[PDB]
Amino acid sequence: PESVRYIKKKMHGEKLRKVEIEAIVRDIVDRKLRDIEISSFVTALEINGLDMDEIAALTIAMAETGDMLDIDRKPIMDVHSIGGVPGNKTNILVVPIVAAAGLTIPKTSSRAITSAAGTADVVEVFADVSFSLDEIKRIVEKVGACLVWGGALNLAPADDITIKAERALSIDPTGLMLASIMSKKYAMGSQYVLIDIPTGKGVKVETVEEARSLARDFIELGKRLGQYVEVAITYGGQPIGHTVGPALEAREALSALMTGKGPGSLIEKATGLAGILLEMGGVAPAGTGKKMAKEILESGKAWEKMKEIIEAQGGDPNIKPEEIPIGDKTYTFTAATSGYVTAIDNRAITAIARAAGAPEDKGAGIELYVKVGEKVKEGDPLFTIHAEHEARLDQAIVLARRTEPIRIEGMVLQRIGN
Amino acid sequence: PESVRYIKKKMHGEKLRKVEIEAIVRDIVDRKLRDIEISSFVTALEINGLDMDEIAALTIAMAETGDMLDIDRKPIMDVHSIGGVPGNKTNILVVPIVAAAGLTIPKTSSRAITSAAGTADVVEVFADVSFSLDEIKRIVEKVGACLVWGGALNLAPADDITIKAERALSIDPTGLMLASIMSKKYAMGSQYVLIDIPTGKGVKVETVEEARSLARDFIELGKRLGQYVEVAITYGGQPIGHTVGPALEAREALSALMTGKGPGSLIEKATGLAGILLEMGGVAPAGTGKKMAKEILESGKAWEKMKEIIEAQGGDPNIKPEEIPIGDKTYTFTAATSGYVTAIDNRAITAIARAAGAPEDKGAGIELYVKVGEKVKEGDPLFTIHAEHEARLDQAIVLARRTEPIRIEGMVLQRIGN
Repeated sequence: PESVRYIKKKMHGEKLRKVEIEAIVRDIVDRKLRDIEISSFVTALEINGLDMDEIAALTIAMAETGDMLDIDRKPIMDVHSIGGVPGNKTNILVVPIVAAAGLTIPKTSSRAITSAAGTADVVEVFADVSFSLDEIKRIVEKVGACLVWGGALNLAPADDITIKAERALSIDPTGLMLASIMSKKYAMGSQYVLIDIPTGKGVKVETVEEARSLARDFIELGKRLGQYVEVAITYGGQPIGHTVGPALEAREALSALMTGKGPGSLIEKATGLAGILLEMGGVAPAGTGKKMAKEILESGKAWEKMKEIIEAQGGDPNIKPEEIPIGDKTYTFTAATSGYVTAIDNRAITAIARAAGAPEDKGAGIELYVKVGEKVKEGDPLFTIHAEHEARLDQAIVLARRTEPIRIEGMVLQRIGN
Repeated sequence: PESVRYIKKKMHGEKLRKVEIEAIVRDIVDRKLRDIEISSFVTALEINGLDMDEIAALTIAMAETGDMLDIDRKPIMDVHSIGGVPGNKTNILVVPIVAAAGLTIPKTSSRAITSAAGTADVVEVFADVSFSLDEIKRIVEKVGACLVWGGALNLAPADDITIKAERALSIDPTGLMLASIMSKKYAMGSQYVLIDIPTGKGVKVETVEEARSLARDFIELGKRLGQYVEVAITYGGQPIGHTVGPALEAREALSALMTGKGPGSLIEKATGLAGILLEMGGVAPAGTGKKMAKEILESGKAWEKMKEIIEAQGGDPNIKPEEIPIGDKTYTFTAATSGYVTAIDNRAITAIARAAGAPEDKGAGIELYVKVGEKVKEGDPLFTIHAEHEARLDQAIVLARRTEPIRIEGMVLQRIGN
């Protein structure tokens, strides 16, 4: 394919006309470009880069090449998370919180390549997560919002083919990222978009300053697509909630929603994100956003809204979270020395959890009885590990020991000279 | 004064014979060398410094040309803190805790110009600060422990004079510092000593790595002093205890003593600190130090030992901590926004607390209702300002407002895009 010639142009660092970008994406989509080529193009991007014009062309080119939906209700509203913080079951609260206002939010998520549990997986536990794109329009119009697995439908297909190349080469050039995150939003073609970023260490974007740099890229890019976007910088110090893994995250999520009372990380993050959406939506005036969500969630209206979603999904609406399954095999870690918790390491926790088999096995996961800065005395449980297989529970345990995810410290950090 | 001849040598970087060090000190104590020379000499050290041999020779010399004490009881135990943390009334708990073991423990404290409240200052509130060098031996033998103001005694008088230059020049050279801290302890000729090095930001020693280097320096020099010394790095991240200012700390410190139950920050540190000494003392076998200390305080033996001291001090044991006086007029800060406290600035509080004018007014001070990692709903008290007189309090408040000493944050750290 002559499409290659354009790829070579990038190799030499040249900018790409929309005509050139489309041809490549077009060929990528038609399976006229095999793995060898996508890899080279991908490698070129990391090396040479894309200036903004190219990215916007790419997002559009990538998106336009995939099925798109138009929702009668408007304006469309969407929430996406850069991610990287374990135990992020929040998005689930927000859609319901956002939806009850009656604004329209069709939320699509993907099973996670590197997370213990994909947002999709968490939903799957208590509801169906795959539907035809046509099926999706109905749910949203009828119920006004939805949670569905993004992958089991074709959008921004070029991206899917593309991802394999990055992971194999273990690289995520930014331009490709913005295109993938944004274009898929475009296919849904939502008008107002909010992007959430977890910031800290053990997070995808460790540095806030880097995080700020992303928003500009995200917001500015939205303009190119004429989408109103807002970036939210989020605390990423500890995994949100005390539950990691799909069964656990789900339990944690529904219970908060139903009760309207939850761990601060979940409730606070979700409400805050939700509020921004409402302001963008115009339901709530600037500065009143946190209030409407707490009231909305607090009201229990939100739980009720969620029920419609569960019902559309095929999950029984009534279901009592407390009755959800968890793996029979479990081990719990007593604290080694009395003190306070200096730190919790997210990268490790996910890893400890994935070892247990999440997300392939829904039951497996981790539950934390503690939060950073919580005082401890010897024997307080730091976390509980759930697995559906003995072999995994054991394998996870090895990791738990090496990793030392929960770090406990005392006033005397170290003693010198004996 | 030929002492200058030796001083000039330091300018040329030559090492100093003990006589040279001795002579300079001899002149300084004698008042032979006035301010120009002291500063000049002091200046050379920062620029050139001293190898341990010099630091050792100097330490004694400053020490020898000063009153010294010999104690019948043995071994001699002294606990000293580098400082920089606020509210560190912790030594108070440790001294009494140490005494019950009955191991000997003479204590010298000097009110700190920089610090809001001197340990000497807090002890003074419930007792009398100053005693004759001769009296202390008497006091020490009867109870085996004492709290006194180092300042009345003519110790390392060489030390006092050099300090004006340091503060005046705003430089603290390490070699002189060890000497000032060490020489005085040596004059007591204390057999065993321990070093506390609050580590964090806003502390005198910001970084742990810095602390380790000192310890080698601190413990290593002690050998020259044929002194067994152990240095313990300690957590300086936030104020120790929740009371700042002499009276408040006093109320806090004593109550902790009577109760055996107190704010975690102080009790754990004091107890932990005590252990090194007991273990160091040998009363308790290694690793048993923290435990024995906890029990001793819990037993309530420590408060009583504390009881003996007030009597020796002229303080009254029947004394009821609650009835200690406090500033008549108070102002406190409600939380600006709902959230979880992210950090507390120690440097800021002291200035804020000093603004109330402590330690000139014992009554003035700061009491904190919240500590880091503590979720705060909007309107929760962060701290409370106590002052004897208003002009200061307003002055204090004004200072507080600029500083924003207590910081509260949310999951959405920052919002971009409006």
